Amino acid sequence: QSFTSIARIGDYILKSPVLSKLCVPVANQFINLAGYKKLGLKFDDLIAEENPIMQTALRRLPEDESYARAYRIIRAHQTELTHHLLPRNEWIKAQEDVPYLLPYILEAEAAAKEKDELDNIEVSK
Amino acid sequence: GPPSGKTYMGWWGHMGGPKQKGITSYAVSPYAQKPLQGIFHNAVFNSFRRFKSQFLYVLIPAGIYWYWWKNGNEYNEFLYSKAGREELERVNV
Amino acid sequence: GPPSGKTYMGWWGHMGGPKQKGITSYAVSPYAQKPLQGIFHNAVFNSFRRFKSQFLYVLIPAGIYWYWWKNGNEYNEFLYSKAGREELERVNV
Amino acid sequence: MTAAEHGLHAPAYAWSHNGPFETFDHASIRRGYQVYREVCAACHSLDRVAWRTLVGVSHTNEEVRNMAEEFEYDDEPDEQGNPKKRPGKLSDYIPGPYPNEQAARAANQGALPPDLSLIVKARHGGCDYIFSLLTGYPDEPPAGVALPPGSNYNPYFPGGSIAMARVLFDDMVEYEDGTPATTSQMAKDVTTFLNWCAEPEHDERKRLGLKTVIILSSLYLLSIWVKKFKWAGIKTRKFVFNPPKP
Amino acid sequence: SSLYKTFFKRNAVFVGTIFAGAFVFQTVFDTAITSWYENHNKGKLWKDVKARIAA
Amino acid sequence: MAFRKSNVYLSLVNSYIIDSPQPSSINYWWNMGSLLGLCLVIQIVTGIFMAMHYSSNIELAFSSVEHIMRDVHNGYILRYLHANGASFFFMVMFMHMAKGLYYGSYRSPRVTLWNVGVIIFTLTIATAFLGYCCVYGQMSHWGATVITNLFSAIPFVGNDIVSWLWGGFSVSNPTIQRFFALHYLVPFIIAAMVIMHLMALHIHGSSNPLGITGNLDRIPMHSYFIFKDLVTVFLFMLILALFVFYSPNTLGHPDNYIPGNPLVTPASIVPEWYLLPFYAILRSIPDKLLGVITMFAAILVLLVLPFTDRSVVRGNTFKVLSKFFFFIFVFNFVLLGQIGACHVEVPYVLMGQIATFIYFAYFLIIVPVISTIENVLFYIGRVNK
Amino acid sequence: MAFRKSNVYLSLVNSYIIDSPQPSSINYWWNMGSLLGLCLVIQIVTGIFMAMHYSSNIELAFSSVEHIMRDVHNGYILRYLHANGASFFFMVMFMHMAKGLYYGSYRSPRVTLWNVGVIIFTLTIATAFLGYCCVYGQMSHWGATVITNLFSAIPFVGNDIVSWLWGGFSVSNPTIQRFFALHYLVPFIIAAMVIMHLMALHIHGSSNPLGITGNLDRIPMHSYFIFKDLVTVFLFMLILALFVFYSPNTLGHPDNYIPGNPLVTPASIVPEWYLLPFYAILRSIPDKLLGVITMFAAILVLLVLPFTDRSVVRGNTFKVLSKFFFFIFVFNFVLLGQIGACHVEVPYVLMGQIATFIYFAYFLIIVPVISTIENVLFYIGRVNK
Ligand code: HEC
Ligand code: HEC
Ligand code: HEC
Ligand code: HEC
Ligand code: HEC
Ligand SMILES: COc1c(O)c(C)c(C/C=C(\C)CC/C=C(\C)CC/C=C(/C)CC/C=C(\C)CC/C=C(\C)CCC=C(C)C)c(O)c1OC
Ligand SMILES: COc1c(O)c(C)c(C/C=C(\C)CC/C=C(\C)CC/C=C(/C)CC/C=C(\C)CC/C=C(\C)CCC=C(C)C)c(O)c1OC
Ligand SMILES: CCCCCCCC1=C(O)C(=O)c2scnc2C1=O
Repeated sequence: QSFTSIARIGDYILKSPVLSKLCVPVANQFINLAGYKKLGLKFDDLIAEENPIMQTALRRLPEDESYARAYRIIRAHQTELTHHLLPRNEWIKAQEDVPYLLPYILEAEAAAKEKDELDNIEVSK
Repeated sequence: GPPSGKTYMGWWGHMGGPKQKGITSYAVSPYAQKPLQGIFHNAVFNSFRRFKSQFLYVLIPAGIYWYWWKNGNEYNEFLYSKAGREELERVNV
Repeated sequence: GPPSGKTYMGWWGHMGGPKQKGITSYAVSPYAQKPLQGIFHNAVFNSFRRFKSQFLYVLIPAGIYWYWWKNGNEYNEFLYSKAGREELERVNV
Repeated sequence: MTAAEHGLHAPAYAWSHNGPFETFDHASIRRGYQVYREVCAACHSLDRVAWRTLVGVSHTNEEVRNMAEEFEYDDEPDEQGNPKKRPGKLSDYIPGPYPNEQAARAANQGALPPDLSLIVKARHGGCDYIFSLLTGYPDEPPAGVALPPGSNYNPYFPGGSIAMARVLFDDMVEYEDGTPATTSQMAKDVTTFLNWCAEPEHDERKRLGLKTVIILSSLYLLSIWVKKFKWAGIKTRKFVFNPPKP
Repeated sequence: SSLYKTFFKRNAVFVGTIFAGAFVFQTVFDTAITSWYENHNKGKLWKDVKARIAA
Repeated sequence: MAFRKSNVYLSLVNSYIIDSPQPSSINYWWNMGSLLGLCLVIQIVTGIFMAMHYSSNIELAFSSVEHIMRDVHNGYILRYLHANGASFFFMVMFMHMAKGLYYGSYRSPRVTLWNVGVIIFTLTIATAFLGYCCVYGQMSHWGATVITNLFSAIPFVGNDIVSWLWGGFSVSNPTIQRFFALHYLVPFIIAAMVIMHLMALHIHGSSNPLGITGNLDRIPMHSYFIFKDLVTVFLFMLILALFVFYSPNTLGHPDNYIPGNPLVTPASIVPEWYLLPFYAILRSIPDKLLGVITMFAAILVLLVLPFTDRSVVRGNTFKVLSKFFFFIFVFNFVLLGQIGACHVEVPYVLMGQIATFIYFAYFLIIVPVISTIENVLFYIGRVNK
Repeated sequence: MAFRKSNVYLSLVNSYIIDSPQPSSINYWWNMGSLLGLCLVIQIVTGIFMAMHYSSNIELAFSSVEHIMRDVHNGYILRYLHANGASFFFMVMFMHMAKGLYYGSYRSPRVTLWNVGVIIFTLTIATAFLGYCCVYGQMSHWGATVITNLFSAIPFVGNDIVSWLWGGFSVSNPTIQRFFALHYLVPFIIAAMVIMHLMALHIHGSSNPLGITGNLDRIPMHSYFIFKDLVTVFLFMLILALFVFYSPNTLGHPDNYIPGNPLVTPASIVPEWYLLPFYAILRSIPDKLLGVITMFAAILVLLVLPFTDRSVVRGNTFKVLSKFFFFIFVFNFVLLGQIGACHVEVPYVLMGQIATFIYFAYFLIIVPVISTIENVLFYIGRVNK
């Protein structure tokens, strides 16, 4: 499933005050139960990278964010192998759990979709 | 040799990850560490933790399936006893 | 992948030979060539040549071994006939 | 499925051979052999058991030799081609009461007494089942049971109707070792002997098992320790991040 | 443990000493087991039954 | 460079067993693979030694196995090892497969790795079954009869393929002898397939429990994982030892200690425990053709998972709804097995039918629906607009 | 890049069969290798199909082969193909080996390639022999007796290894049954060994008739050599067809159509034609121990050639003395074979002894001496000082 699609559905729900008050609280509870934050990871760190879109995205990511993603991932593997969690004061806070890679992922998907569209354009005389 | 296809894993020195900088690791020889015995007092209450977070995901589905099984079994037993030979002729064919 | 050991053969583009220069090759499509039938009149007397240079290396060692075999065989036949039962008792045990 | 069809569940008797560290009781095997010869052999074969396997288990080399010689087996034809018989030797297999399946049925209302060589392993319940079947014939079938002519009732047998009548009765055998030959004592004996017939490797298998389990247990524990040592450097490894300046 | 440093002195045990020890172990262990086993089943074995027999 | 790197043969061993870069965080669930190789060896070795004393003729097959049990020195150890080993082979395979399901090991770029694994599973089922027929006990004969008849479901030629497979009028002497020949052959095809499995694994490497990349922190296979593999190898042997010496027939069927009989089918037939879930699925469809098609589909549906998993992250580690449903699927599978051991009676038939539904629905409905919902939840829980 | 290059499995096929750079000048002598793979397949396929109808019991083995001959549809085609195929397997192997000898294929950097080939040759001899014993004819029984006794030559334990191998007092029912099990196993070990042979060949590539480098002018395996291989594959099949249908027993022994008899050894024993040269060598040494040691040495001496060839150029193409002696060696080998088919009588025993001497002297004396002389001749024929 593309991130363009995830955003469409997610934004629609986010705007309408009917669903926005019904869902978000459930989603927040879901995110806490997932527990990735206790390992020092941000959700965007969890996205599977073995595909062209994600490789383009990670390539465009500015230097400072890249070094940080690297530290978070290594730190996560080490904690996991020790079968512990990070001390609570090291957990990623909700304010920090920002979709930092998302804008690069969406830009790449649109670029990709356009090319797919243009390579297949029909012509009407 | 013949050219090789691109993968998502390389080898030592060109593994394929992003350029690392700023991270510093430290380690101490296993030879200089306390002989295996300290995995208690400090590493005992900490343990069992990685199952207190999981058992629900295992217990509930287990519970659901155990009761479903026990119910159908006890019903079968009744159907084939004397008391249930009447209901057996009803549900059977 | 893991580093590979040095060999005496590479692959297309880096075969391992010396740098070539000055040599020019020419060829004509098999499609534009005379259908297989000209391998006579022009390619018949030329043939059999690559065996007129070799047969001696094969014939002499063959000849040597054939006579050696024929000799020992004819001797065996004689030894076990009536005429040779006398010489047989001599060479036998 | 109705209880009558499944058959009455055999209870758990305390066999001396039950338990990881227990061997068969060879005295019981010996007695059991006698019960088999004097009672069961009349209708049941024991095709897979060879005389030699009895030596050193339940009888002496001499005793088995005498027992085998009481029977005749086909020997190799004489100098002229006419067939001839011969007494039995240790290499032979214990002979059965019938020459073929048809004669076996003829002598049993049309039923076929199965071979007992593997009987203990060829039935759920094992020893508990065989014993229970033998000592579980009631004098009269439960009320309402329309027992077919020539059949017998036994609750432990599936369907209740069995073609074998009760054959063990008190003191029908004179145990050579003096033991009181009650029906339960005899059932307890043949069954043990039948267990040995099916699992002759029993005693030895359990001895080898004890050695195998001690070594592997030790190896398992030792490997854990070795693994932890070899991993200590990675396990206690520590990282620090210092954001590089632009 | 200074008990180790007296026989091997800060070095690991070598294959030869391992193989040699293995051959010794195999015999000692087998006797220890066969013994304990036969004693545990005293009275049930053929050895024991043969004694109570006289022919 | 080191000799282990330069030598043509040693470099293969070096790249696969010594210097192979492994993700530092893999857990004991990643130890099942080596355990599967070990099982394959134990099956081949004990099988060849018994083949030396085995006769495939229908009049001698059963007795030759008894001959292996009673006369061959250490014969019973060989048979109980081979027999109990087959069971242990499946226990470990299910855990290997379940591990893959849970961590999204079947996902891109390891699809080829997953598909080759499905082929191996099929070949293993076929192998164990053929071996089962070689004992020629009561269960053997009827199993050989049922499985070969499975092909009569094919329209037009079906009954022909069957008489062909039998080599006669029924399961007879041409059947069991060809089954032995075949039982010996297939294990070597599994071995070759296992090599292709490993080749596919080597191009992208192992995944890890976090579901993300391992490229930032790897450690050599040699030392770390060789010694960790040793831990489970010994544990595996300890447990197998307990069954072989102390309870050799607990995982078998008493009916197989009775020679096959063409005229009588046992009053109660319970197939091998690892085939029970499939036996239940077959039994739940009151139609011959549809019955066999649905059973085969129970295996082929594993191929669909890379496409129906709509998630954006690999694995169930950080997914509440997926973990929960993963276990519904696991226990539903065990239930199917329990139903397979029961008689076709009232509460059981309907339970079998519902469990079968649930089994297929997991792959085709639950996973795609749940993964989509989880994708959205992950998004709206952090985006502020 | 092309899919054949990128796919994990197809690239192997591409590098070995399609894009593999071959020296433009190789001749038809380089076609024997593929012919050897073909032979291996024909042996495995026809063998498995016959295994479906074969019984290994000593009381049924001979008759089961007759059953394959008389009752199995196309059975005689299977047996004659398998039997005549073994012979053709050796005819082609000798030519493959002789080709290597003549062109210096055994030289550096292809030593590993040559050594693996020697191992394959040994495994093939062992395989054919075990198969020979499965017929259980007169020749079978005595062959099984002689070859197993070969081990009694070992001091102290020798006679023990033998009673062990037999599984009893003499060649009996435990012998033939283990031989069948073993005959089925070994061919798959040859296959694995053939893969290692190919791996070793791939690192440096094929040599060529000129004995020099091929790096300046190569052409793709695909098209050129695939189609050239087809030419000899068909020729190979035509000739095998002539024996299978028109003269199926010319390469066999009439004594094998007589059931094995423990009490009577045939008045005239002539082993398989491809073993004759070795049989003659054995017979030429009037000592038991030394007899078997010299025979085994006749095979192992092939390992010495990379060291005793003192030449500075690869191959005999441009070498007068070496070509001549190469053929003395070839015909000496044929002679040894002819001696093996004769009775141990007067002119033959001495001829056998001299031929054996010549065989070993080629590797240890003639080659090193001649190659040195040729080196010098090459030098003094051009240096002017
Ligand atoms: C002939 C008069 C018999 C004597 C003496 C004994 N048995 Fe028998 N047995 C006989 C028959 C005709 C049958 C067939 C029963 C049927 O309905 O098929 C049997 C069967 C058994 C069995 C198998 C029962 C089962 O579970 O299928 C057993 C275990 C058995 N018999 C044991 C047994 C023993 C130990 C005996 C001597 C104490 C004995 N039988 C005597 C006929 C006869
Ligand atoms: C010839 C070599 C051989 C190989 C290779 C082999 N087997 Fe067997 N197998 C046999 C023989 C012989 C028997 C019959 C003896 C027996 O019952 O154990 C048998 C029997 C079996 C049985 C029946 C066990 C029982 O209850 O008696 C199963 C199941 C089985 N094999 C599984 C396997 C599996 C799974 C593999 C490989 C992955 C395998 N076998 C490989 C020879 C082999
Ligand atoms: C089971 C598979 C099987 C394989 C694999 C196999 N064989 Fe056989 N082979 C047999 C059987 C069965 C026989 C007995 C029937 C017969 O005589 O042909 C036999 C017999 C033989 C014989 C005796 C031929 C004769 O005179 O009857 C030889 C020689 C032989 N094999 C060689 C080989 C060689 C060489 C290979 C492989 C490179 C091979 N076999 C592979 C099954 C096999
Ligand atoms: C239906 C699936 C499937 C089957 C069956 C299968 N595998 Fe795998 N195997 C996998 C997948 C997927 C992976 C990748 C695991 C990962 O990295 O997450 C894998 C990985 C492995 C590994 C790497 C270590 C590990 O356990 O993760 C080994 C070794 C391996 N398999 C061996 C085998 C052998 C041997 C067999 C059976 C004879 C087998 N596999 C059958 C799916 C399968
Ligand atoms: C004792 C030696 C020896 C034996 C036996 C041997 N090979 Fe070879 N093989 C060689 C050598 C050396 C080469 C290299 C030839 C060259 O390039 O000059 C070679 C090359 C090859 C080639 C390349 C093409 C050719 O014919 O030159 C193939 C294919 C091959 N062998 C297959 C096989 C197979 C299949 C077998 C048998 C089952 C086999 N070989 C047995 C020595 C051997
Ligand atoms: C990327 O991740 C990995 C990983 O790659 C690997 C490789 C492993 C380690 C595990 C393995 C390599 C398992 C591999 C298993 C195999 C290759 C098995 C191959 C199988 C066979 C059956 C070989 C065939 C055997 C024979 C032909 C011979 C047997 C018969 C004999 C000896 C008969 C002898 C006869 C007589 C008379 C004496 C990991 O643990 C792992 O985890 C992270
Ligand atoms: C550098 O130089 C080269 C060169 O490299 C190559 C490769 C070749 C070409 C030749 C080859 C590649 C030969 C290769 C041969 C093999 C790899 C053979 C491998 C052998 C096997 C026996 C495979 C094993 C087969 C099976 C397990 C299956 C058979 C059994 C079946 C199908 C049973 C089916 C059952 C039923 C019931 C239907 C050249 O000619 C050459 O010359 C210049
Ligand atoms: C994937 C293949 C699953 C195999 C299902 C067949 C199971 C199966 C039956 O359906 C059956 O009726 C009998 S009778 C004796 N054994 C069996 C058996 O194993």
